[PDB]
Amino acid sequence: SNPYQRGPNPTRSALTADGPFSVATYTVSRLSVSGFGGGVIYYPTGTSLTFGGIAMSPGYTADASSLAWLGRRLASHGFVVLVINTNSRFDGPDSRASQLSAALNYLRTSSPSAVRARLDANRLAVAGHAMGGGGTLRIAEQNPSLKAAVPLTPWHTDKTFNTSVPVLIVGAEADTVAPVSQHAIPFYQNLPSTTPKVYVELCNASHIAPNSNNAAISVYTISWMKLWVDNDTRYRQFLCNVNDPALCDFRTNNRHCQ
Ligand SMILES: [Ca+2]
Repeated sequence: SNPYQRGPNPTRSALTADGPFSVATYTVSRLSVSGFGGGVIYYPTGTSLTFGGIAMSPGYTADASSLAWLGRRLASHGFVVLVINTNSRFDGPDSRASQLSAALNYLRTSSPSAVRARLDANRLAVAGHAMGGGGTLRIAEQNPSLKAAVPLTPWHTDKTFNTSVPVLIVGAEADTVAPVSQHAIPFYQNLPSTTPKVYVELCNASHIAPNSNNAAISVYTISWMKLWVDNDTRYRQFLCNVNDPALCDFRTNNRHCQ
């Protein structure tokens, strides 16, 4: 009955590996686009179906390769994922938000036929690492049509975002670049009490946890994107009544479980 529902009923262990879809990549050259530095699109193959879109920003001095594992992971569970490069390696979080805005518009309007055919441009979300997570929160405030936002070990000088876009923030306990007490947790706490929000804190994790295969980041990011981009209530099970020994903190207003 849910026309956006993709793939078989999920199990926890299936969400810690690549999923039911084959994946192709498309390189968006820097010279071919304005408003962002290009990037890599991960999109499903072996399918005639359409999927939601995710634009994802790396952090300060990083490029799209720093989130390649998660682009491919997400695409393999049924998403079109554009991991950007930034115009400059030194772009701040609000510049990253602007480049996510350009990436979303690029996905909708000028992505190649191969990607457009797999994309439902009505269902878009954002995610990002560190300053890219900051950009994720800013664009969530500016664009109320986004289905979800997943800031990963996010960094921003702005601690206050006004959005109703559902937010799941991943903090890293041992993060020395974007300490959770100064970044992730203030972001979580200052989001509106009426916006569905989750904070998960990875035990023992560093700022670079998001840059390689991470079972917790995989489960929470797939689950949040499924729940909100696809309206796939089958993923509530991983986001609700959570007892996860990989986590050393969890905070929610439990507006996503019913
Ligand atoms: Ca603010």
